[PDB]
Amino acid sequence: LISKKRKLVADGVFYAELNEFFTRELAEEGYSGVEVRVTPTKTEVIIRATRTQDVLGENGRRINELTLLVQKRFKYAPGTIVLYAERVQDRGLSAVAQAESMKFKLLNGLAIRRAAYGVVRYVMESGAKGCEVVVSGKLRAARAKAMKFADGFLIHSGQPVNDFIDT
Amino acid sequence: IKIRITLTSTKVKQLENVSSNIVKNAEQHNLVKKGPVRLPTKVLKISTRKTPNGEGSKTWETYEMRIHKRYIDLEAPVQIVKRITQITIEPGVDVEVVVA
Amino acid sequence: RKKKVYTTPKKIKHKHKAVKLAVLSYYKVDAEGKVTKLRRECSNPTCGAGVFLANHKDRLYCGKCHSVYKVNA
Amino acid sequence: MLMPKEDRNKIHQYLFQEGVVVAKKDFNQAKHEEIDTKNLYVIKALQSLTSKGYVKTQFSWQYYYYTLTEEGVEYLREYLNLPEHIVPGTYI
Amino acid sequence: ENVWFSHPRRYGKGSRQCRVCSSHTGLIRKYGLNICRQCFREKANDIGFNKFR
RNA sequence: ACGGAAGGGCACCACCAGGAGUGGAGCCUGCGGCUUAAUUUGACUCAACACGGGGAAACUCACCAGGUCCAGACACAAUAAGGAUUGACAGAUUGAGAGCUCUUUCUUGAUUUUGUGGGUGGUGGUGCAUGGCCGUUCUUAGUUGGUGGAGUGAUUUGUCUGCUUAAUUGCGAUAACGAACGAGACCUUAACCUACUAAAUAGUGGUGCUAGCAUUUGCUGGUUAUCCACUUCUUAGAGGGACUAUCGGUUUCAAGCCGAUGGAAGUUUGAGGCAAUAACAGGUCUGUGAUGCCCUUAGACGUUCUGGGCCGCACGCGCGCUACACUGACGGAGCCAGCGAGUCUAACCUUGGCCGAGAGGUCUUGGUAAUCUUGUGAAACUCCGUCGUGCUGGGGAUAGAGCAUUGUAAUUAUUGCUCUUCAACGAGGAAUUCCUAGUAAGCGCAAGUCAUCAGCUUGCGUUGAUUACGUCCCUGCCCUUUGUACACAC
Ligand SMILES: [Zn+2]
Ligand SMILES: [Zn+2]
Repeated sequence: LISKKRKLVADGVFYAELNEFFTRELAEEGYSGVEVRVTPTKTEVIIRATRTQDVLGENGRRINELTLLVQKRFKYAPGTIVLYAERVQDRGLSAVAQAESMKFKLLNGLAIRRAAYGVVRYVMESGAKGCEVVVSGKLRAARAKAMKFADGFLIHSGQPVNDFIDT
Repeated sequence: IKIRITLTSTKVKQLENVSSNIVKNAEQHNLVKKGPVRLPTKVLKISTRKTPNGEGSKTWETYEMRIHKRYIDLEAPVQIVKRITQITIEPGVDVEVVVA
Repeated sequence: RKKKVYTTPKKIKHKHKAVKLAVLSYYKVDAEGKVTKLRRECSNPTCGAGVFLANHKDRLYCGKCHSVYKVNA
Repeated sequence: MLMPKEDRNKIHQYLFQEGVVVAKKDFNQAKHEEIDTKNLYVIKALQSLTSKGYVKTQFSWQYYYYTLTEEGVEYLREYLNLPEHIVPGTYI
Repeated sequence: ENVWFSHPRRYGKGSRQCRVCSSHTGLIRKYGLNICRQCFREKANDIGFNKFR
């Protein structure tokens, strides 16, 4: 009934908002990303991630209640939604996941140089072409500064960075 | 039967392999058609500032959403119709059919 | 954010809070007789034979019809 | 906070039925979807339930999402006088 | 009291607000999403809006 | 790093050359100061001042006069169903049927309330504690590692004399070798395709139906169910195409440079996007339920209600619009675009036709869109006339009266229409801005804000010039050499 313009953008913000939800709540579960596939009478949400049974819950208790929550939120009907999960291979090739793991290491209280050396070691032995991480803020100090850790070559300009790099 | 199928997407190559398997299905089942009526593409433009606050120099960014729309008018009996509908559901692309 | 004398006059006057009065529900006191009713209750069909019509001064107040039963009997 | 036990236990039976809740962060509305009680009453009941810690919570674009726990479901089970494993809102 | 929110908000900037941060300036009504330009600039590519020129 | 030191190369945020201008008048709008109850505030060279998407009636809103409400969770103890507590009509009260509060007796009854901590809220402070984002240094070409070599070492070479390039781009030269980032590459758009895919949501022609004139054959037209065919225009898709091709000079004769021909296109084809290392004690805690620390937290700096306010004017600055008239104003005619947005559980765009001078009103219609608004019949323009060089039919602030619309509310007139009043201003001073091609400039147009309000901005197209093809003289940039009592670094 509504225009396809606002249809599409509502689908876009729909994706964005549920992505915000899921990178919030499934953050400690090795989240990476999600994908609705539209269907007649149905719509489906894989979650590319690592800790699969953890996001499921017992007999999928967690995913069931998540379906109920998101459905009640978006005023969908029951049965309109199905969720799945995907133990993605090459865990190192997911900037979001590696950053989240780094975050939990930090909150645990791990040495940050140690952590970053370890993370980029893990990436480049997972078999990337170039890795990069960076910190900025208060760091064993009272004044702002940064650090950096990297190896291999990278790029900064072009459709190459629009496509190849994960950020 | 006089249906009109249409697609309203942005993912170009997705839409196009969709249209290709669509049309070859239609022609191998030997059903009448028109071609893929390719509408003019519509670019949704949003032009605003990069800067969240007010200061710094003035600098404008223009984000784009490129929309491609296609449609064909068809005739075919109900069984081939519904098989065509329940097949060729490729994700990312938006679809709808009408009749009369 | 330091200059505020509250030059308005002193008016911290939180209203009465349903003051703890004595017993209520004085239907009547009929010793050796059937206890009849005082504070003739409102004729609202909502009323369940225990809503005392207030009557402050020649004006009746229903509490079931929480502001509306005005008569002069 | 002053709320009728009517509305509080309406929310409770809603919870034990469903297993999840969502609320838009709009006071002055006083009309929760799916529950004819007040938006604010819902949200503040949930605030209390969180402060005692029988429910987990998130904002996520200002729609106040809440989800139940095991202490929560057994608490509601005995609150509403149900048997063990009566009918939680997280069935198979 | 029933006049706790007496004033009308049938139009204007008190009516509109962002769906992300409930802010009342920088709002982007175009195409009906009503987000601040800041958050929108943060969310554009994951939406699908993108830079070409 | 700096240099009123040198050498070379560079840029219209730099000059010459010129074009239009600004500063001169008026007016819109921002900053300052001043006033005031408040006239919240942030930002102050470039790199703050039509910037905060900031076109404020209310809201926003952060400010002022004031009136409320509590959303003070959780834990401890307490009050306490002989009632913890909530609410109340009518009068008084108060702008205020805010019981806000009081008179008052009623309604309700474990939800509260009381106090102790304890958490929250905060457009409250700190942007010099932060992140993130942005801007800028910096649109320029520059930045770095490994291994070797020099040096006790800071460090250096690699990263270069020279030549060339928009370019540390290349030729090459060479205690350096080999690599990476940046640039280029790449992406988008603009242009070419009578070649492929095609199509009443785009057109073309023809057929039939049909109007006029000519009638002679025809010309100009209307006709979605009259159909037939095509896709040049129209779209989009895949693709091709220019790479400096060729030619001629010039050049160690190498990179490459100039010219000419051809070519849609021969300044990296044009314009953008993307856009490195290091850095600022740049801006922003007022975009962020991101925020540390502090402050506040119930006669709250929280929230809400009313009325003002952010515009207040003795004065100074910055953006822009109007003009200073014949290359014109006015009245008639002709009168051609493109970008782009649009109603669903709402009331957007609105066509038609009726009324009204007009604004506008009216009942209808179509549209979720190449489909209808719309061929947006835009303006400028062109053709005709009125005018006459006259602070004059230039120009239209300034004011008055009336008429409609938006909105709960228009009062310091929202805005629009009509009549009347018709002031400075005769080309702008010291100074200063932008600019080399469809660019400037003129022209209007949509979108953003948005209930209504453009003199704002972002984009669109329409008409369309002169003046250079250079230099470092000013202002600054890049490399190298040199000097230095410089390092929060002239
Ligand atoms: Zn009654
Ligand atoms: Zn926002």
